[PDB]
Amino acid sequence: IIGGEFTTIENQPWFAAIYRRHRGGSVTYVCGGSLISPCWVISATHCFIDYPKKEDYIVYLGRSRLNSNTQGEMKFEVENLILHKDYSADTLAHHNDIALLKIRSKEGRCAQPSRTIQTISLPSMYNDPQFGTSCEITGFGKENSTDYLYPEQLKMTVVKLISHRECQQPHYYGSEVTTKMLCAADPQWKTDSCQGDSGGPLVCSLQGRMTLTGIVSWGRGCALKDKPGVYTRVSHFLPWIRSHT
Ligand SMILES: N=C(N)NC(=O)c1nc(Cl)c(N)nc1N
Repeated sequence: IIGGEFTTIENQPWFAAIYRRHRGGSVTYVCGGSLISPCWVISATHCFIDYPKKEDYIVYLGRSRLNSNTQGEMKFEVENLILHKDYSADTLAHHNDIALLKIRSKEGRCAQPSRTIQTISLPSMYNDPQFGTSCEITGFGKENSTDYLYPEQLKMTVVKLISHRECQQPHYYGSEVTTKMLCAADPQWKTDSCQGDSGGPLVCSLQGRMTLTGIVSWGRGCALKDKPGVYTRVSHFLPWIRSHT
């Protein structure tokens, strides 16, 4: 997250930190995710497409820091890694960038709700917030394009939803963005999601209710003028989400 502020997991209880195990014992951060139900985490397919091995992933819930433990956090293995069949990636754009991760603890149990661990509501069929609506994003992603390391503390920022028409302009993304995607950015181009924030949530207060409106998917650079963040439109994937869960 470029700009924005440091926050704690208590403020983003549905946030899931996904790591990959390596040979030797070195674990590295992969992407963000969201707890949609006690046993299910939703993320982006591009995060796992190159290494589809469920055994190599570790999902953390209730975690505020990247490389240190947080009181009340819970560790989970991945029981089932469901990637979208029609996933494809063009020059910039990622299509059908959505993934489901069925989680289970060592004891075979799912997530147990607490002050630092909660689920987020999915949207209604084709019912998104009107454009111009403010939404928040969270992640352990880069703070600047020039950084090679990720921030140690979780961050968040607020961005505004941009209409499909505006995002399809020539100077923006043109015909690369589709109706299955959502654009969002800071009107002043100061804050934005970046590398590392992928798979994380785009949360919008819809009709007095926190709703998972999008999943961080792609963008040209980070916080660049006329280059909004692009998110997977959760409302258009409800049939797919329900059929696999
Ligand atoms: N402007 C944005 N919102 N950009 C990104 O979200 C993003 N950028 C880069 Cl450079 C990347 N590797 N992954 C991303 N998800």
